[PDB]
Amino acid sequence: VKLISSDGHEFIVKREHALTSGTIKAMLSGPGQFAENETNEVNFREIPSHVLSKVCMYFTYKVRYTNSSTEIPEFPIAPEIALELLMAANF
Amino acid sequence: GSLQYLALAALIKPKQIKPPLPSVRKLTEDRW
Amino acid sequence: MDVFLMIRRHKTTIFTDAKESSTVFELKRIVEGILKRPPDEQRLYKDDQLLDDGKTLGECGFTSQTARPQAPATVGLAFRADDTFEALCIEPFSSPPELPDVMKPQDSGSSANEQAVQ
Repeated sequence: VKLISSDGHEFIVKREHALTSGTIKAMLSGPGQFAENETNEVNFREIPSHVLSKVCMYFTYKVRYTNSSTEIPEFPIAPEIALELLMAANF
Repeated sequence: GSLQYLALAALIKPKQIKPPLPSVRKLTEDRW
Repeated sequence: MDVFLMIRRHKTTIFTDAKESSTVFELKRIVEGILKRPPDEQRLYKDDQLLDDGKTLGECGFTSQTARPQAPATVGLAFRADDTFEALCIEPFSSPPELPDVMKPQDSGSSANEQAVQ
């Protein structure tokens, strides 16, 4: 999984975590057609690398958290930047 | 969709929403 | 036990999920199978210091507390190329960690690398 942000920043995600992420209902079914090519090179528009990084980290965390890391508490609600991501709405 | 629900399960922020400021990359704090 | 790191080649960040028993050389081999670049020319810089290919992540300070699933340890990947001065741009031994000025006067998040936008 190769993510591409508006800043031209590429993010390579390990398939090990990607598989688990795919199990969760993501915005992959949002657009009209999400062909195999789109699943390889995912280009996002109006989405900065900075905010995308937090999303990727949260996904990575969630993958482990809902797997073998459910012993710890939920993500620390310290940085109030999650609502900023919710501003996208279609995510 | 996904993040729409995951965001609430990440941080419960009851702050104001306003169009993102082009100066940086974050939503402004006002109302609309 | 688990080690979460991020090999950042400036514009290309590769999430690496390895273990404390994994060596630095192994990381390069992983990058090789992704970017198709020889490990010989690969330079991994963590904490602005060069990692040892013959050393394991545990000896390189890749503790699970530093390398968390919520915030992986960002390692700089400099690719040595002839004539290409791009390498110097990704070398912390010459160029400081790239950080946007607009994303500078902010606070810290819940872990390393994470920032809190005011």
